[PDB]
Amino acid sequence: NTFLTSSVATPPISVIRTGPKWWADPERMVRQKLMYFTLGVDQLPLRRTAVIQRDLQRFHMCKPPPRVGDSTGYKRSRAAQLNTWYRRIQYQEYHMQHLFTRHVWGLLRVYPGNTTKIQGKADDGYVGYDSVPFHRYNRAPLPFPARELYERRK
Amino acid sequence: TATPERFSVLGTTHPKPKRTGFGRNNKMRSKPSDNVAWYDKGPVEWLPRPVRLTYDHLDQLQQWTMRATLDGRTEEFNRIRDLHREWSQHPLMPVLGDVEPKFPLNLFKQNHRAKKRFLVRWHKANTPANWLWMPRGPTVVTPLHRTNPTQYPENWKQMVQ
Amino acid sequence: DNLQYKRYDWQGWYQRMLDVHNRNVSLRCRICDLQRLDGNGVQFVDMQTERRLRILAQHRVGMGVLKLDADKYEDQADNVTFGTTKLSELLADARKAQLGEEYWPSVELKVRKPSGQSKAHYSLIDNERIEKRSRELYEKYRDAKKRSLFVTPMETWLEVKGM
Amino acid sequence: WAKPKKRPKVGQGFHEKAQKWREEYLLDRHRALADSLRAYVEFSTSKRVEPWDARFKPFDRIEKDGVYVLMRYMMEEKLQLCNYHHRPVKRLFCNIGLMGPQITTKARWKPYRFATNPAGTSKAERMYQRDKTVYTHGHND
Amino acid sequence: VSTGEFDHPPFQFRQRHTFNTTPLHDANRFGGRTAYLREIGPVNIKKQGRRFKKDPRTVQFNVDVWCAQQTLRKRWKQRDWEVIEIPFRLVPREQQRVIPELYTDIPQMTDPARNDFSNIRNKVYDREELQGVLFPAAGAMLYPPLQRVDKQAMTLDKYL
Amino acid sequence: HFTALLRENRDHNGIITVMGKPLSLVLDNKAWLMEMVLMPFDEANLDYRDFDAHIVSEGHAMPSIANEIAAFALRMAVANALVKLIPLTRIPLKKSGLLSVDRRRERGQFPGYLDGKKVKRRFAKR
Amino acid sequence: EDGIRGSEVTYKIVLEGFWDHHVMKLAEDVCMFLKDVGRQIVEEKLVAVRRLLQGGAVDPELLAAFNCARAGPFGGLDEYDKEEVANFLRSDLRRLEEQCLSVINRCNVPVPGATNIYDPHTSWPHVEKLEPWVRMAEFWTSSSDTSFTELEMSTAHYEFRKFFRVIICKLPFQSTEFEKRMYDIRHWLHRQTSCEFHTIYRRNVIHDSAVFPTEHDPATPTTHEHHRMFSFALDWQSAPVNRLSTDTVHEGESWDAVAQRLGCSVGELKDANAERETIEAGVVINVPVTATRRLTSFGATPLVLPLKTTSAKDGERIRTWEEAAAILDCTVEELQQCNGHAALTYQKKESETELVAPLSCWTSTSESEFSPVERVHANDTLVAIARRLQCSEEALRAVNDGITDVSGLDFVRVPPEARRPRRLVEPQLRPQAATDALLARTIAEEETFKLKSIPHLPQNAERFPHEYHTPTSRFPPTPSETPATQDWMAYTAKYLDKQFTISAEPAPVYNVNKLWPMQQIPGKVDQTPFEEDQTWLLHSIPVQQLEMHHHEKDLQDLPFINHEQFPRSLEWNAP
Amino acid sequence: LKIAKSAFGFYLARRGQRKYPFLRRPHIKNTHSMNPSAPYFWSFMTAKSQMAFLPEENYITGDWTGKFFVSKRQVYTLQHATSGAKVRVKSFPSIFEFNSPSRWNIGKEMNTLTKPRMDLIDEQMLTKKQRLDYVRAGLLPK
Amino acid sequence: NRPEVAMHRNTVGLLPAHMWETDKKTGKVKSVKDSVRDYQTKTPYPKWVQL
Amino acid sequence: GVHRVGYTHPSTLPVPCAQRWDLRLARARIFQEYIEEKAPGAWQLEDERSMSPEFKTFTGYPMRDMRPGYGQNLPDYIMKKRLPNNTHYELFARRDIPNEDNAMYGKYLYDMTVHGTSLPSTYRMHKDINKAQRNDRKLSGNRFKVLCSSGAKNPPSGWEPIPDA
RNA sequence: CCAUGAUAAGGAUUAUAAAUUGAAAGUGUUAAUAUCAUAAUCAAAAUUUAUUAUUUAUAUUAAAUAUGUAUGUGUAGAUAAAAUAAGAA
Ligand SMILES: [Mg+2]
Repeated sequence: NTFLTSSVATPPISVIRTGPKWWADPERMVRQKLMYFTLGVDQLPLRRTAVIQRDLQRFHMCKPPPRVGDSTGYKRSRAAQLNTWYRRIQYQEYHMQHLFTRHVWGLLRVYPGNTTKIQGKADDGYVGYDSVPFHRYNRAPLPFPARELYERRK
Repeated sequence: TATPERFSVLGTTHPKPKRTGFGRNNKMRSKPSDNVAWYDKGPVEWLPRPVRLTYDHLDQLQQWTMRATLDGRTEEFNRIRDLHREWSQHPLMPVLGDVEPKFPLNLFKQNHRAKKRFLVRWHKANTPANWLWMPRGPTVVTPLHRTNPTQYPENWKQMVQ
Repeated sequence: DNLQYKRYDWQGWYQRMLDVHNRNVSLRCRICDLQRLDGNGVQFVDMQTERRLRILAQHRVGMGVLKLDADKYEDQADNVTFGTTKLSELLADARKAQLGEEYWPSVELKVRKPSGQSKAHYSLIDNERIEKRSRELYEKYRDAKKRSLFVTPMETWLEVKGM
Repeated sequence: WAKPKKRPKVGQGFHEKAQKWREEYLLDRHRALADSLRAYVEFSTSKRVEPWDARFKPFDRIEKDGVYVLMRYMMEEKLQLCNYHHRPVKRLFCNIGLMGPQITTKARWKPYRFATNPAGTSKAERMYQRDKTVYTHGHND
Repeated sequence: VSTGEFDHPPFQFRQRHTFNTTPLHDANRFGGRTAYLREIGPVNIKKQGRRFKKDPRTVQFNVDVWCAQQTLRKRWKQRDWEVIEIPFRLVPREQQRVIPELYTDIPQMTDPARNDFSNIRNKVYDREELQGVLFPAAGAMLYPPLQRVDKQAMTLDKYL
Repeated sequence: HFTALLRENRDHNGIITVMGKPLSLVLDNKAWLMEMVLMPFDEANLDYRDFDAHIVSEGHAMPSIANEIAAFALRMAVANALVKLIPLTRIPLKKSGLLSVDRRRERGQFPGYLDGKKVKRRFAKR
Repeated sequence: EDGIRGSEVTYKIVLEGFWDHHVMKLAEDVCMFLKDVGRQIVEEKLVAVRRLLQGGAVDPELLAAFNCARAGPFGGLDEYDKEEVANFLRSDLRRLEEQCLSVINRCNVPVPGATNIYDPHTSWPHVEKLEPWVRMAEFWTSSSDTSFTELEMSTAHYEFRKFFRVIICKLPFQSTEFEKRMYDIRHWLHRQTSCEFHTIYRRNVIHDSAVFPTEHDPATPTTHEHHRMFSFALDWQSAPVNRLSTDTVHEGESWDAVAQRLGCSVGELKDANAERETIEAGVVINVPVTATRRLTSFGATPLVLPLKTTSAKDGERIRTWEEAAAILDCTVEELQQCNGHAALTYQKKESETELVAPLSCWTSTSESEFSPVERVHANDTLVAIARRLQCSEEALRAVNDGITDVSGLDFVRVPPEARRPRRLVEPQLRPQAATDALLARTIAEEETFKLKSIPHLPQNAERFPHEYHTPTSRFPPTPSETPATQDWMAYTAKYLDKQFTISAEPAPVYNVNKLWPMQQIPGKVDQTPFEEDQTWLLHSIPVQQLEMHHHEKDLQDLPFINHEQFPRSLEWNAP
Repeated sequence: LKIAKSAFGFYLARRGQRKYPFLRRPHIKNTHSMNPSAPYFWSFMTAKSQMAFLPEENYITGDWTGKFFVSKRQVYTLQHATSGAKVRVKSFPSIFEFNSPSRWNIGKEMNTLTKPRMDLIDEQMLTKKQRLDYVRAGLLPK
Repeated sequence: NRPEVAMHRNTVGLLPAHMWETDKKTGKVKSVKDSVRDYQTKTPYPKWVQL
Repeated sequence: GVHRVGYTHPSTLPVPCAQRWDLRLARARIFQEYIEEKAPGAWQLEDERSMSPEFKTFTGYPMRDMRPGYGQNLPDYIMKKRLPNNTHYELFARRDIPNEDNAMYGKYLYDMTVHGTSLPSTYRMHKDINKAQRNDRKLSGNRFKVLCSSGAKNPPSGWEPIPDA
């Protein structure tokens, strides 16, 4: 991995809200799919996401269907239900991706960005060459040179 | 020349103060903040740091996977398969009247930091271990997937009669 | 200027300004009319004379037309003079190709690096000497290998001057 | 647009105070400069940590094999001569040619400020422990 | 038609490491060359900076130089050949003409009569076929002649 | 601004080409861009292999025109060509809103805004 | 060429208004006008041409002008009889009628319902559009001392415009009268509208082989060194070079001794000098301008005045200045200019050994001017050398002592009989005595203060590579050379395996240009563009730091201040 | 301008904090002219070539009655130290003087040896308000 | 040598250590001796200049 | 790589021909050209931007040369440089001036020819007319100021100012 | 230095078609009140002013002279901008 620096983490829903721009940017979705496929594992969640979002983009210039006055608030409650369902499928995806990427990096002898977890290797977030001399969230001092996660030979 | 024993007017002037705090206007304290990860919950630290998968990484992945196939190693494949089986189970439909809380209006001005703060903390509160709308456990039946290593093609010689 | 700067004190220096801004004179001739029988019977500009001409004046030629722009002096008279001078001068030199072959400008060929088929013989160069040698080197290696663990090419056929 | 209010008078004995302050500010600046030039040349001559990043390849590989071999037997004298400053190290690796194209593209080197630490550096805190009274532009030990 | 980056992204509110966003002078841009433009850290505007490093015009110029370098480099790794100056008489027939200099006339076709329509400028010749011309001194040929493949010969591809 | 030259290939090998380069390389293998250029051959219920198109850039030239907006333009171009060639094909195209031109522009540059386009400068209460 | 495409003289009138329709309507007016004036003139030339065609005499002068060639295409002096010449004249006049009719006919097409003046077929003259000049002014509409923000938010865009129609008239001949009416149209030009006149005509130029002769390259070459900055102002004269048309006959000479000396036929020499029937020693003669051996003013060999036995003033040694100033026919101050030693020691030239005559007084001899010797190529025969030098093979043989085979020879002696020689050094060069005449005072002060050298560098300077940079120096710095490096075979041979047979891979006898297209000074050590990205990134190439400068573009200051002297169309094309 | 520190305070507007095109600001005030660099010592705020001649101001150009201060771009020469003559430079408040000669000065401009912004702050040139504000900045004690 | 190209080529022989006064403990420079008084040079101006 | 540029004189070849460097020199004589000897061969860079039909900014000419260190102070820059004489700077110099018609003619001349007399500027005229109108009510708010005081301070032999109240 | 005029900034309900998301209510320099004074850049210069988007860790000072300081858990209060070839319901 090339980008090593300390980073700013966004909450999932805001990442998803980027829609066609990042989250659903066709290119990115494709290379994620390529990851899954290469691991010999189906991509169901990704495929749900692309279904949802493909539809989102198709209709993005249209007006929402007429809302008739309800004391009961069923149209509101139901369309909301649908909505948080979709949000939840995409949380599953976003999670999935972050997961598999940390793991696949674990197999590829790869060093993540600063303060990132890699499940079997660095349990506490891994750091080397940070702008700050201590581990950020450990409040423990960093060794020079950068910590090595993998045995030497390549 | 010949550096003096005393400086009359040099060290005489009032010393500039060392800043008390950092960030904006040097007023911000050092403390735990929103951006902090927790390493105690799940395989992925939360909130998750940004991650970039490069095609370069994909080709490395390919060579690793090939080389793994050819050495007869079924292990890491089975780890991965387990992970996928656990976290890909289809999220259940939420019951009417269950929505993610918004930030209540008329608290702060529209331009205020409180908004984001609330979002970040609410999501930080719900970790993927806390998602109860996705059915992960030994309890769950998984109609779409194979259960254990026995049922995958590299075991095929046990499947014959 | 027929308008503003036409009739008063500033008319002079404006007028002059414009004349010095326009002092460029362009001088053209085709290279088809330079190929003609000269008064001695020789062809004035022939093929090689033109090759030498074209390489001589680089970008001053296009579409088979020689075009010299003389800006050097403040006035158009002197630029026709200067231009004609540079033209007759350039022709003077370019005509040298009628003096014999030693002035015909070389053709610039792009000649490929030696091809693959020829690059293969690069491994067989001095074959025998190299094999018969490789045995003795193997000996020195087999003997060096008894003392130490790793045998460098620098302990065998490679020479690194110490000081 | 307010009419600008007039500036108050200079002050008394201030011309001598200022002459003096600037004067001895310069006489101080002489030892500042001297000390900093000593520090800079001293840095230049003394040894540094290895400029390459052992977390990537062709470097992660065991120190008994690969690149390190190429370094031990062929390049050693040269690398030790320039005291592992990252500019001539990288340049030598360019000129050795047996790595050839990779030095910039595949291989990876420690960021500027880390590669500047003295040989035998243990903890990262060493970046902020260097003397601050000297003007070398982070080029002092 | 290249998909690389020719443009230095405009200065704005400070970009920080995110999904979809990296710092402006981050190492990954322009093959690391942004090292040259980088002022590290929480910069103090009043006392500190190097002015040229925040200036759009200057930065962009440096980047344009860098791009020019890359392209130059790749056009020169593209060459397998040299330019040799060979006297008019000895040279292959299709060069016996007059060949205007670069950007002077229409791009010129080598031999429209013999059915080769291609740039003479970019025509490249084999060092084997010029052997007798280029090395008259050597006597016996220093490069062994090209083996050519018979197009009328029955071989595997002919289904024989 | 693009201009589609369209001809019919009786040999059934068609190809589409932009500024002299194969469409595959120009839109850079991104499928979701190229399908846009395919669309008018679908809406006309035609086979794409019967047609050769070459497209010319008359607008601001750039190293890469691969992006959705430029793709949209390309699609519009090919479609208008196709209508010129097969007149009745204009009815389905029009209904599917291919032939439709949208008028949208980046906001003009302007010194008043910070980024030069949309962002007004900082405001402070006196 | 026929019809529209061709002409003798082309006029382009560029009309410029502040408003578009202004210049458009203006173009229509001026166009109609030139249609009528055009018809008039061209009609008249047509009736003239038709008369000429009907019959007429031929000049003695034109006839003479056809018959001047030493040898015409059939390889002998050709006789054009007046018949033939009239036949040529007639052909061309027929062509002229074709073109006149073309123009006149076009003039009569544009009738009121049918007028279209843009297309060149439909009307003469026609009209091209030219892209309008448009300058956008961008500025603050607020006067505020208080805040930048508010100034910015107040910004107006306004423009200055200038509009251009262009009027094209191509004419089959050149009439002064047409030019007159046309330059005159500026006086009745429309309100607030101005114009330009682009004239492109055809004009005979004349190339002399007399003043700009075609000669062999000098037997000394000119290096890159003759070209430094200010080499244009110092080391070169402005062409053409001055060749003497006047020559003094030496003693033992006869007509063809002088003719063989000057490199011309005897006939020629007799005709330029036609006045004289005989040439005695010490007489001045006219060199026929077609002579090959003509001398340049002030040959490079300095005239030297030895002290010796002098006048009767001593008969021993020359003493005072003006004595020699009388001997060499110059002012004393010139003589003082040339000799810096003889000026500073004393005026009585006490102890001084010689004097150097001012550049003005030097005389050239065919001996100092033309190289006595010639270089022999690999393939050379005496036949080829003879052809090259225009000599008969036998005269070459004589001076070269009957040698037959030229192979063992680097140099062959040239016969004084030869026609085409090699000059010893380039003629157009500026003799050094001139540039030294400029600098005289300094060259004296060099001797006075005894200056052997002025070091431009500190003592140890090349120990520090990046510190001393003259502002002629350039990045990337070129590395010092290495012996075996140029290719793998050589490298292998000298370093790796030393019993290797082939010391260098095959080297084509002809020149190989490794930097191309770039030309470079031969014998200089140089670098080739870098293929490996690392070689670029890790080199010492700097980045732009200060404000950037363009030599032309600096005058119109910034991109934001775009200075323009005149509002010419940005498209505007210099004729 | 708010306070008139000179003539021009009457003529000029500040126009907020306003950006100028790169390296052109109307009034050149080099605050950075003395800015200590050990490694860059010869290349920083000095002659772009070591091979250049000293400026106009290192030489007496004409017949002078004499001068008060020499210009700040005049480079310090060994004679500036040795000769023991008045070397004056126009700085603020009044004039700076090279009094205590040293060889560490030689070959730099007195543009470089004279601190443009002093840390010594007179309170007699300040308004009470101004003094308050400087106290805010932790410059003046109070 | 400036940091850019040759920096590692600097030597301690460029240091005028006899010019200053050093702290033995810190290895740092405390004071500077006077430059001008004792200064002896055969060459105020370059050798080739005679006024 | 790094090589020594080289030149084969036409006498040495097994066929004579004109070497391209020679021609280069012929050209450099004809149109006088400074040969830059220190010109690195490794620095040939077409300017990508303006020379490639690919960028919207394409002029077909090398707009700028790309040398980062290029500056106006360099001698070579001065050799190819345009001089401010007879460029726009001049036109500004002469035609932009406070009262525009003082570019067209001398003011005194114009006035003397058109009107019989020289006329004040309008501003002066305002000053004056007001002097008249307000001297005709109040007095002695005034002051008597002039170029030269010697005319009021010793007045001539006549000159008895009329007393006023 | 008293000595009138005049143009800025400032989003809150005339909408989608063949169509603009910037306004009059006045922001230094401008035309009738006069009765202390020469204050104006042509270089190289002195921070107190509400009204300003800077480059945050692989490679880092060459041409007009060009910024030495603030690493500290993206962290107080309080603030800024946007629904316009983009993607918000
Ligand atoms: Mg007002």
